Amino acid sequence: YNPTLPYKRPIPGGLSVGMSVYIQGMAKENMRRFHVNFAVGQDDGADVAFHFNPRFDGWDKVVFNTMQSGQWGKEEKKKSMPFQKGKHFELVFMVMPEHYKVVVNGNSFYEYGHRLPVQMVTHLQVDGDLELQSINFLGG
Amino acid sequence: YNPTLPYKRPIPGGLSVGMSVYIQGMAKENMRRFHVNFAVGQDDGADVAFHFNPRFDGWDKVVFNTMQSGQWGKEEKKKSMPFQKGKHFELVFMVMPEHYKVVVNGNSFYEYGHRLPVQMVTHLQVDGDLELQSINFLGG
Amino acid sequence: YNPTLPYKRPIPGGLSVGMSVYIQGMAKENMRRFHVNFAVGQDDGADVAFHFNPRFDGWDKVVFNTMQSGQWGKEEKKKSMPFQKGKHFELVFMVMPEHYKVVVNGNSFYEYGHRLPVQMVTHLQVDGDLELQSINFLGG
Amino acid sequence: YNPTLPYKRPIPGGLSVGMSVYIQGMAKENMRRFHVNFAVGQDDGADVAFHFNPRFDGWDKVVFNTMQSGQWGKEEKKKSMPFQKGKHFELVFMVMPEHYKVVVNGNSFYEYGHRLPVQMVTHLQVDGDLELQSINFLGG
Ligand SMILES: OC[C@H]1O[C@@H](O[C@H]2[C@H](O)[C@@H](O)[C@@H](O)O[C@@H]2CO)[C@H](O)[C@@H](O)[C@H]1O
Ligand SMILES: OC[C@H]1O[C@@H](O[C@H]2[C@H](O)[C@@H](O)[C@@H](O)O[C@@H]2CO)[C@H](O)[C@@H](O)[C@H]1O
Ligand SMILES: OC[C@H]1O[C@@H](O[C@H]2[C@H](O)[C@@H](O)[C@@H](O)O[C@@H]2CO)[C@H](O)[C@@H](O)[C@H]1O
Ligand SMILES: OC[C@H]1O[C@@H](O[C@H]2[C@H](O)[C@@H](O)[C@@H](O)O[C@@H]2CO)[C@H](O)[C@@H](O)[C@H]1O
Ligand code: NA
Repeated sequence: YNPTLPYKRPIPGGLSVGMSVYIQGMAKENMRRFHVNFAVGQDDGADVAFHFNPRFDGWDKVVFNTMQSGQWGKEEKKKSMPFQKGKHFELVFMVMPEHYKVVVNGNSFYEYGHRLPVQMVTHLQVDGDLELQSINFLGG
Repeated sequence: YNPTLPYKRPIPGGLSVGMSVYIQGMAKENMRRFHVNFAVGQDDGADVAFHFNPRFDGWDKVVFNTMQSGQWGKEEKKKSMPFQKGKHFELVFMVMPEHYKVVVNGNSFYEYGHRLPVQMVTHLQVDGDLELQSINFLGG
Repeated sequence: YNPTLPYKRPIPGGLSVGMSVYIQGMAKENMRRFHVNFAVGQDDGADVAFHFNPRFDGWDKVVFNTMQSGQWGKEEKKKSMPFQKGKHFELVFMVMPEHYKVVVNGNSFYEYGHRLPVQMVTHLQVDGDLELQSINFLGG
Repeated sequence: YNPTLPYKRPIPGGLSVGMSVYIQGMAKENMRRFHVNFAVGQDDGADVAFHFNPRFDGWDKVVFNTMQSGQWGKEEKKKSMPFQKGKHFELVFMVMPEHYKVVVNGNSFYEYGHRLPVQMVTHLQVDGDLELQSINFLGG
């Protein structure tokens, strides 16, 4: 009865500053990558205020970006991998006035400055090499 | 049917922290400069909480300033030009507690610390060497 | 009909984050010092969340402090004097989540981190070598 | 009639950004340590968004941590002791968007970045080598 992928669901009330999203799943044993998108609308090539994108590669890293008017911006990356193949994780996004704060398994991970206004984000999209267990929205 | 210049319109409800303004237009092919003012009232020499002022010069740059009791303060500038002559742009201002954040074509550009209280800004004024397409206020 | 000194008046609704105070007066020609206190209650030795205290001395400076349970804390100071003897000034305090931001004559001056919760401040007290013209509270 | 220890009480309305907690007690003469927990629920091994934990040791210090899904995260510490054995103290926590700000006896002490969303904290727990006099919640 776990959510199938791709997961795409509205954020109840829309995204607003002060909200958090909290995200339990498992990285697949053979994971290459997955993403979570804070999306502007329901369409499938919707703009994305915040794309959070762990990648196992040469350098295991997380990539962060925004898609606006259909175009990816300047990638930010952190060359650190807080997920592990085959392991359960807890992934939390907190929406602060200046940034999304990302916390993985209780460990602060990254702060991504807003590039598109928070109150454009209406949907959460999740897909890739993971199994999704729960998604809960808080404070909205 | 595009807006004529100078454009001067009230911000619905007044400016408040958490609001954004999003601004589509085109830099003219022969642009020297333009500005967007976050203005205190409707009069034509009203104070300006935030003047955003791209200038092609020797050094292509953006100038940022505040006019208070009729006098320009200390200019801030960034010696980088995110607009291009003859090209369409997307210009976003996000009103955070400490600053206006400016994002141009999806690329974070500048943070201008507040010098006059946000809740004095009642009007948006736009003028100069641009063609204006849309202005949308969000979160207010 | 200008306000007499010491000036002590309630802040309508109490102080809250997002509020500003804006303060027109004149430094006296023979000014040594003055202060503005964000006070906890109406009594005369009330605690003070934020004491803003320009001083002409050897080093012309502004002193910033908090009085809690009747005791002054660690002074902060900036060795710069934005007022001038005999001159009119505009003094603005903006209450942000992390600090009071002080702006004098349109020029950002200082950010004083909160030491006592903002929602303890109920009164504004002003006294010293100045003539007071106007005090206006915004956003509360 | 002072509160007995361990003290565990709900935060009226739940914790929210903008709230403060203010905490008068006395360090015991023979204090080794005490803590204040911002807890997620009433159970006794509840998760803890913020554990504030002064310790007299070799190095007198304060330890700060989060317990999530039953596990302590990466300790932060400050090798400074703002309490003193046998002395009364005033301990204030201010909940800002990015961090808890800790102020002890009027002196700013530490800012602890949020690791679990504020709006998960429902209870305050206090225990250890102290005598507790008052706990007051503000702005909620
Ligand atoms: O930036 C987020 C997107 O990256 C896209 O891939 C990039 C790649 O990371 C970069 O190195 C370069 O090769 O350009 C590619 C296309 O922009 C992914 O295709 C996309 O899914 C996002 O992860
Ligand atoms: O600071 C914003 C205003 O600048 C004014 O021009 C300045 C100029 O930039 C500066 O170098 C100096 O020469 O003083 C001028 C007058 O203050 C513009 O006239 C005004 O429109 C704003 O852009
Ligand atoms: O810190 C704000 C208060 O300062 C007091 O004076 C201080 C003085 O600045 C310091 O150098 C030292 O001498 O201790 C004095 C007493 O704490 C003023 O008396 C008071 O009005 C505030 O300005
Ligand atoms: O981090 C907060 C908790 O610390 C626990 O003790 C730690 C200790 O500080 C550390 O040095 C190491 O030895 O691991 C211990 C167990 O995680 C306390 O037991 C606990 O009460 C908290 O203070
Ligand atoms: Na902030």
